[PDB]
Order: sequence, then C-alpha cells, then structure tokens
Amino acid sequence: VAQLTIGNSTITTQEAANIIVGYGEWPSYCSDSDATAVDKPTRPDVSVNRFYTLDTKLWEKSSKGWYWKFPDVLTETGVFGQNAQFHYLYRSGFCIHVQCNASKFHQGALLVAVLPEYVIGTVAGGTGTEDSHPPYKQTQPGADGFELQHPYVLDAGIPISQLTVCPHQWINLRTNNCATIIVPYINALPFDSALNHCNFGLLVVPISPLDYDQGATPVIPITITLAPMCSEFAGLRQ
Amino acid sequence: STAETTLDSFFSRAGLVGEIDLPLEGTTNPNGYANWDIDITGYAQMRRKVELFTYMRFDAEFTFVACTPTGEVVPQLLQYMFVPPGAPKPDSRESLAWQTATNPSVFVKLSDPPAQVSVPFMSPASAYQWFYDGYPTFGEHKQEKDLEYGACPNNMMGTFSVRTVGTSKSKYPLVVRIYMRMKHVRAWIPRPMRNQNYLFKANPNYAGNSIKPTGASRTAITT
Amino acid sequence: STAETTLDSFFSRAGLVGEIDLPLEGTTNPNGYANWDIDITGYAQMRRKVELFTYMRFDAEFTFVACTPTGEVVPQLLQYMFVPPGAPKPDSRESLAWQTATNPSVFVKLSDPPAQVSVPFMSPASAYQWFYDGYPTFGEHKQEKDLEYGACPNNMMGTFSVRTVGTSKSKYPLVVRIYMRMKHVRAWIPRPMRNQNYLFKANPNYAGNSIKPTGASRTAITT
Amino acid sequence: GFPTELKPGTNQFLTTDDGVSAPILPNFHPTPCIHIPGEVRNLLELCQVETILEVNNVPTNATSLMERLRFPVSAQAGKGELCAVFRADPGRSGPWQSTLLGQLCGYYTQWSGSLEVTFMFTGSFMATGKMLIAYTPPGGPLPKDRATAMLGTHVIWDFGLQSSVTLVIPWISNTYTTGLVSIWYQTNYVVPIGAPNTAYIIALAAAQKNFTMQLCKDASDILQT
Amino acid sequence: GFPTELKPGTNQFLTTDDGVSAPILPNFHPTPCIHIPGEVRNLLELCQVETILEVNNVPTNATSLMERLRFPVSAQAGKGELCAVFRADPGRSGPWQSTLLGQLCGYYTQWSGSLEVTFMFTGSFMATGKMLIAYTPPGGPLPKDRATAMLGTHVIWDFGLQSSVTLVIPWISNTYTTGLVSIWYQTNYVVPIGAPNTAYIIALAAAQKNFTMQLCKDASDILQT
Amino acid sequence: GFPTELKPGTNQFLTTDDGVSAPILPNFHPTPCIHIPGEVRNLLELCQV
Amino acid sequence: ATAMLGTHVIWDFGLQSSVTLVIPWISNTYTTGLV
Repeated sequence: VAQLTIGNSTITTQEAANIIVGYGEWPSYCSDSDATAVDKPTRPDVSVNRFYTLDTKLWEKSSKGWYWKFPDVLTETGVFGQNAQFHYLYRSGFCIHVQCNASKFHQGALLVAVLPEYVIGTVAGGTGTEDSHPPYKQTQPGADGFELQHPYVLDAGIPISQLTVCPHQWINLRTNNCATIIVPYINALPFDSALNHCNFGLLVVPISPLDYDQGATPVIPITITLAPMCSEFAGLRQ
Repeated sequence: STAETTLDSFFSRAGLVGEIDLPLEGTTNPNGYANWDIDITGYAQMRRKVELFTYMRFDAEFTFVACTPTGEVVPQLLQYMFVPPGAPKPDSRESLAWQTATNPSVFVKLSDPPAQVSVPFMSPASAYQWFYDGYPTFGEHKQEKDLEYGACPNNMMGTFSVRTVGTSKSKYPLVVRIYMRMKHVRAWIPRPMRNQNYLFKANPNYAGNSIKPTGASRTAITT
Repeated sequence: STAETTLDSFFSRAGLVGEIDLPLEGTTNPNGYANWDIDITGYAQMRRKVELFTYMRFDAEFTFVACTPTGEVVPQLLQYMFVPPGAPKPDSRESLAWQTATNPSVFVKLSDPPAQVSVPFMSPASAYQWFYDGYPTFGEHKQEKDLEYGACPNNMMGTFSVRTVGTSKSKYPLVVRIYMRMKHVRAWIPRPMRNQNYLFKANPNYAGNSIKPTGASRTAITT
Repeated sequence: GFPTELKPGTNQFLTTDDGVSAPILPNFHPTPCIHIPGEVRNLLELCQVETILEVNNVPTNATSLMERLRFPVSAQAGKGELCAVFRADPGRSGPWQSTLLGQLCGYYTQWSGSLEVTFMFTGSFMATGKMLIAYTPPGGPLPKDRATAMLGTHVIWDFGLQSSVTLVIPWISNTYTTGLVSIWYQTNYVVPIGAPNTAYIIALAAAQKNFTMQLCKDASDILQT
Repeated sequence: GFPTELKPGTNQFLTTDDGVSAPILPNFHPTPCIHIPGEVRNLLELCQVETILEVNNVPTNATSLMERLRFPVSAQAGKGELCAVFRADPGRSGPWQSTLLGQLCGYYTQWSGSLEVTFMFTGSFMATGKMLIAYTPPGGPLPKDRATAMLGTHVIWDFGLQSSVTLVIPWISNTYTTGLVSIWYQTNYVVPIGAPNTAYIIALAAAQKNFTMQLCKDASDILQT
Repeated sequence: GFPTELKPGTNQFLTTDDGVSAPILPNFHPTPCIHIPGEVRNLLELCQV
Repeated sequence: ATAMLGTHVIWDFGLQSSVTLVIPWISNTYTTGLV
C-alpha cells in the first residue's frame, strides 16, 4: 500500500492493482488535430489535472446501479468545471478509479464499465404513439450521478449481459475492492462541446446483490476518484 | 476461413430501403413526385446490425427498380434527383429545384435496366454515429427544451427526389423500389446488441414493459 | 482538400439549357422543326456564375433527352443537326440545310439512350468574353447608332436544329430537353459578382430602383 | 468496330453483385478520416469477448430479470445438483442468447470451434466449498449423479480459487443434441457465523480463436413500431 | 465474340458523369490560346482578396447605399460601443454578403478556416483616439461593457496607426451562433479646431490560406426577366 | 466511349456454352475439400475394370 | 466537496496511521490555518 499524490490532492490506494486501458490506447494530446499555428489551445496539466473525488454512493441490498456522464460529472466542480464552462471547444482523457470499502463478511459484485455515447431512453408507459424524451437531470446528472431505473436494459434497450464488450472491470467483494479504468478521448471529431456533448458514461452496476448477515453495516460505500489525463480547451471567455 | 465475418461481408448485401408509389389517382403522391430522405434503416434488420457499433464510415450504392404495381414494364421516362445535404428539396412538380445543376439527376427509362449510382461518405464529421449522448450544439445557453436529445445532425446523407419526366401526369401507375448496398465499411466502439423492441426511429426508447432475450426454461436444473 | 473550388469543379455539372416543344397541333413550331442557338445562359444560375470572370475558354458536351409531354417513350426517329457559326440555318422543313454534310447531324431514336456530342472552342478569338466595352468591329466611321454597344460577336457557339425525320408530320407530341456540361474550363480577370437583377440578356442594364445585397439590421450596434 | 456478344445475365440486377457504379458526386471529397480508438474489423473479435451467460433463464418478470445473470449456491443444499448449463450450442434458443456470441450466431447459419465458459463466485471471503463442473460430450445423457459425472471430463472447483475456473468446451459444430455442462455440489456450502448462507455464481462465456461462422442470415426482432 | 454482360446503370444519363463523348467536329482545330494576364485556377484565390464588409448594413434608400460601406466614429460619443460586426460567419445573411468571400460561400454548402478583417480609419490626420476591437468566440455572449470585453481577445487600436489593425478570426466552421467582433470606444474622439468631428471606418474582410469550401450548391437571385 | 458492335449470337442462350456467370454468394467460402480415397477423373478408368 | 477542492489527503483504513498531514507554514505577526 502506498501514497499517491498529484497536485494538491492525495489519495490512499494499493500498489497491487490491475489497470485496464480502454481500447488499448493511452490518452494523448491532439498534436493529431490539424488546427495549429496559430494557435494551440490552452492545456492544463499541473493544477487542473488533479484527483477529484466525488461524494461516495451507498450501495444497498436493493440497489439497481448508477451512472455518471463525462465530462458532465466535472463541469460543475473544480477548475476543470471553470475551464469546461468558459471555453468553446474541449477534449480530454480520464483516469477513473472506483473503490469499495467492505468487510470479509460482506459479498457482492459490481460491474464497472465505460460506454462511449451513452444515450438514455426513458418511457411513456408501454407503448406509444409518441415519446417522452428524458430530462436534463437524467441525461446529465452532474457529479451526484443518476440511479438506473431498469438496469437489465441499461435504460437504453440494450442488455447489460453484454456490457463487458466495453472497457470494464469487475469488483468482486471477495477478490478485489477497487477497479481502475483509463479512458482516451473517443469522438468522431477532434474537439467538441464540453457542456452539450457527453463523450461517454461510467456505469457501476451490481450483478450479484450486496449481502450480509443482520448486524453488519447495511450500506457499503462506493467511492469514485477521477483525474483528467490530457485536457485541452479552446476558446476564450464570458 | 474468416472472411465471412469481416464487416464488409457483414453489411455487404443490397436490401430494399424504400418504396415510392406514384399512382394515377389518390392521396398518396397527387403531384406525381416524391421526396425520399435517405434512410439506412429502411431495410428492417439493418438498424440493429448497424447499431452494434457506435461510429461508422461507408459508401452507399443505390439501385432503382421501377415498374407498375403489376410488375409491368412501360414506356415511361423517370428522373432520379439526388438532393445533397443542405440543398432545398422540390416542393412542387414545377419547382426550380428539379433543374438545379448541383442536384445530380439520373434520367432513365423504365425500359432500361435498373439505374445505379454511388453516394460518397457525406458527413462533415469523420464518421456517422448512431448514438449521440448530448444535445445538438450550439451551446448552450439553456437551451429551450429537452426535445433535441440524442439527435446527431451530421448523419444526414441526402435525399432522392423521384418524379416522372414531363409537364403532364404519366399515363401509368408506377412503383419505384430503391435498394441500398454498403461499400467500404469501417466501424468503431462495439456496443451490446439491442434486445428490446424499437419504438421510435431517432432514439433508443423502449417500452416500460421490458422482456428477456429468451427464457424457455422452468428451472436451472432441468434441460 | 481544395479540388472542389477549382474552376473545373465549379462549372463541372450538366444543366438544363433548352426545352424544345414539337407539338402535334399549335402555333409553337407548326413546321415540326426548331432552331436553337446555343445559349450558355439557358441554365438560370449560369450567367452570374460565368460573369464572375471576363474571359473564358471551354468545351461543351451536349446531351439530348427526348420524350412526349407525359414522359412517354415512343417509336420516333429524330435528327439533331449542328449548324456551325457562319452556316445558314434551315428556314423550312424542306430546306436543303438539313442535308448539307458540313452540318454534323445526329440520327437517334427516341428509344435509344440520350444522344451526346462534344462541341469544341468555337470562337475565332482566344477566349469568349461576357463583357466587351466598346462597339462592334469595325471602326470607323461614326458609326450608325448607339444600339450595338456591349455586344461581342465572337461568342457565337453554333446552333442546334431539331426535327423529326420524315416528310410527314410525326404521330407523337415531342419534347426535346437538351443539357450542357462545360469541360476544360479556363478563365481570366475576376470581376465583382452581380448584385442587381438582370434585365436583358445581352447587356448589364439594371433597374433604376436598385437594391442592397442584404440589410436585415436596424442599427450597427445590435446583432 | 470491336466484336462483342452479350451473354445471359445481361441487364439483370443481382442484389449480391459487387460491381462498381458511377459516382454521383465526382468532385466531392469526403471528410478525411481521423483516428478513433476501438475499431473492429472482424466479428470474431467480438465473439472472443466474454459476456454474461444467462444460465438462470427462469424468471421472466421485469423486476426479476437481473436474477437471470446469476444462479445461487446455498447452504441449504446437500451434495446434489446445482444447475445444468443448457446444451453447449451458442446459436440455440436458451442461456447463450444473452451472450454477444449467441447473438452474432443469430446472424449466421453455420459455426464451429472451441468455447470458454468462466464461472465467477461472488460469495463472501469467509465462504468455502467445492463444486464439480462436468462436461458431457454430445450424444451422452446427463450424468445421473456426481459420481458418474466425475468419471468423465470434469474440473473440481474450490473456493481457494475465486474464479480461475474457466471450463473449456472442446468442439462445437452445425450439421438436436449438443454437449452438456452440469454443475454439481461436491461439498456442502461452508460458512462461519456472520457470513450469508447463499451466494451467487456469475457465468461468463466466449469463443476461442479457432471459432468461425459461415453462412450469413439476417433474422432478428422488430423494427420501429 | 468477346463475352460481356450489361450491368445496372446501363443507358442511364447521369448529369454529373464525366465521360468523354463523340466530337461533333473532329477535323476542327480551335483557335490556339494566347496568354491573358489574370488567370484564376481556384476560387480560393478570390476568397483571399479583401473586399469591403458592410458592417453598416442599415440604410436602404438607393441614395444612402454608399453609407453601408463605412461606419462613423464621432466626437459626440463617450466611451461606449461603436458597432458589433455581425457574427463572424461569411456565409450567413448580413454584412458578409457584400464581400466576395460571402458571395462565393453562397455557391457552396460547407466551409471552414481562418478570417482576416482589416479596419481602416479615414479621419483627418489631426484626429487621434483609441478603439478596442474585441473577438468573442461562439457560444459566449456579447460583452456587456468595454471592461469585460478587454478581458478576452482584443487589440487596442490607436490612431498612431492608420489602418494595419487586422483582427484575425481564429477559426470558422459549418456543423445558429458564431463568433462576434465588437468595436468599442476606448477613449473619446479627439480633434483640434478645424478638423471635422465625425470620421468613418472602412472594414475590409477576406479569408486566410487555410480556408476551404466543400459542397457546391447553385443558388442566387433572378435571371433575365 | 469505346466503340463496339454487337454481333449475331447476342442474347442467345446456348445450353452447352461454357462461360462464367455472376456468383450469387460472393462472400461465401465453400467447405474445404478433404481427401477421399477412390477419386475418378476419367470414365476410361472404369472401362478398364 | 468544497474541502476536496483544496489541499487534502484521503485517508483509508488500508493504512492504520500512515496519515501525517503536513502544515506548510505558521508564523506570528486572529486567524490561522484550519484542519
């Protein structure tokens, strides 16, 4: 076990941890992009690229699952939120670290997966004629994240049983307690809007329910820590 | 050999994508013309197929099989006009859109073999995308509503405007069936395959009465 | 890539340039034939485009799409005769111009695919010109009047004489639509683009009640 | 003046013909492609990705659908039989329909190769016990007891291993019975005080690199109602 | 005797097809081309030529049309706002319609690149003062005062410089709001006795060499009535 | 623009003609043939039996 | 949340007591730093 420190933020994680890099590609600055000279977009590395730790979630016997949208999850938090809100164009990678705190007498399994372009589809009651489109709070839930209504179909008509085709990692309370996923910038464009486009959604869903004998702590905390990799912002000001 | 499971082979074939009725009398297309926005999902099984991935690039080969509702071949001259993304479509049979040179037109006889043309990769982006988690830009400010969600506008591929040549209505009832074949397919970011019925064309909405893929089993122990 | 803004690409396409009515009965073309002077500006958007420059060279590919006013295809044989600049046009259906070998003729069935021919750079000059600041050649003496101003005669491109083959009137009402495509375009001396409506075909005259390009604004300060 | 004869097949339109056709916009230059991570070039890449196998395809109510992604191991049970994974054919109606493999077989007619089915135990750290996972080749009947199942191909799984049990199915083909996977209680479920008396197993399945599919065949659900 | 099959697309006439066709006059030899100065080969040559930008597109009577080619700077004004150059999109209806760039955009569908807008002061030699020319990127609102406009991209123009103030628009695209150019009074307009108390600025605009247009689209006014 | 004349025999269907025709399943790869004993290539092999 | 935006260590009980927060600087010239 060791001390991991970037910027002014310091977290406690384990040396003995297996990292999964999404699609085998590390996040990178877009020397890629044609638009240069003049001039290259502001890039914040030392200060903005720190450990942002979201308010933990409490996962219960009855929990269905949660999701967070990126970068929406941070466009209301720190200096990342400042840059994302007051710039025109944006692109970045992410280091997502999901960790549980449970005892050896608890049990359960979490599927932590990343789904690029995670579009939500809510209902009107089964079925038409015409549609309810989901509100802001369900499509861009902010740093609090939103809770899944129908996990089996991922709130979008697609089976969760195949979610492992996405960059994922299991949190088996018996085996591990943390999962780390690295996500590079994925888009049909080199730059996009930070506030109107969510490049991917993070999913943390119980496949095997939390269980414990009566007397053990009824709620097990899920702590999400995330850190921007290769941020890039273009534009000015308000 | 594994060439049958390449994306090119998976999408290779030409399928019916649109039917155009041009009746003598009726309410269908009274003005002897029709505008058909290019719809990849005109062919039923294609959407679920195509939605296995998030981003895609492809060419499209369009073939136009025309005849009367009996399958009869008649001496009629047709015009197939391709209205590119951003160009205005014809609103009448006398619209000047029909003679705009920047709208590629094909003039075929119903007697001739089926017409055939290729449409390049039209998107301004580097790839089409069947899923767009976000509201269309420009951003923000508020916006005004929720309605625009999940709609990517860079998937616009064009429009085919089908009419009979001439100033007078045709003497024949016509059906123009149009077929699309995907060439040079590339795709990115695999997704779980749709397991709930579709409800609407432009969003992943599902009935709140959701079903298993299958489940013909009483207990886990008996086969 | 910048190949879409080349002059060749800018003029590349084939547009409707003339329609020829050959009715059974009427006052239009009672003698079953028609003379059509090659008019670049038959296609509406073409004049302003072409007048972006002062001098131009180009080839022309002409395509002939024929049918009845209903778009019907009928068993009729047609003749497309190209009367070069300086040759006399036919004045009757029995004129000997129809059989002058130096007028290239095309004999097509309305059944056949559209006819197609290429016309070379016809001008005696080194370039066509859409603008000729001066009175036609040649000077002196006075000359006769003001009327000839702004007319260059070296832009004459030829004439297409369209008729139905035979000594008797055709049994079918016919329409001959002819399309022109510019090849090998070169141009010299760019000009400001026309911002006032056209009045006459052969001069830059404009309405004495002239209009802005645009103007949707109340004050310079409010967007 | 070049002599030519047109053969039969002239003028026909074959929907599977791979010719070239006239570009409608010759001067149009499509947006140049940039690099996007995660490109797939052959569907077999997706067949080799393990996805959740609904061995427990018995509950059908929309609120108990997640119960299908796992099956229970209980202290209440004796040394009997846990569950018989439906026959080892990915393309057949059953458990395999939840896997990406089974759904990609739905788009093809014939297939063949080796399979991997990895089981993951998600009980508490304090729980221990042994399971006997047996593979019965096609034609053979389901073994009547744990003893006769032990006589064939089998791995004995202990909860000294969390989930390193990945049973390998030797070979599958299409030319109706196919191989059976049966999971038996070797020992009873063992826990100390404070550990829950039921735990769930998640089964993940995929194809190996020698897996191939042949005749393409579009056949799915319902389009846009 | 050469075997051949005719494919679909036979006999069709595609108006954008670039085939070759039979010469109607094979023996005719066209007038040989001589050299003419000013040949243009690509329209982008013309897009890079600065033409007058009617920022002052407010008067409409046929005698005050020339007033659109420039906007006034006045002694009467305080330290407030001069004029907001309409959004930096050349192809949109507005001031840019007077430029050759904007008119050539009317013939295309998509465009992207950098812009140059050069302002020229045509007051008397004796007049001096300062202007603040600010660029607001798309999405951002028009700055509420000179101070908050100063916080962003801006050049402070002094009449120690006659007209080399050429504001550069970073990037423009087509995928409705776009970047704004706003001109503010930094200082009041200063003149000695004998110099006129109002002066006019002429705005010239053009595209830079990284500017490109894509999908051609014929659409203009009216032909020969 | 390639000059061509169609000769008599055009469009005819001769049942003994050995041309090649469009594959109906271009992407389909037939089962690779394994070795089978007893291959015959000429009927004269059977006449000598 | 807003405390996380500043200098902070996140202490887990994977560490018994290896958390030793360091106060950067203190002086005397009434408010001073808060933990």
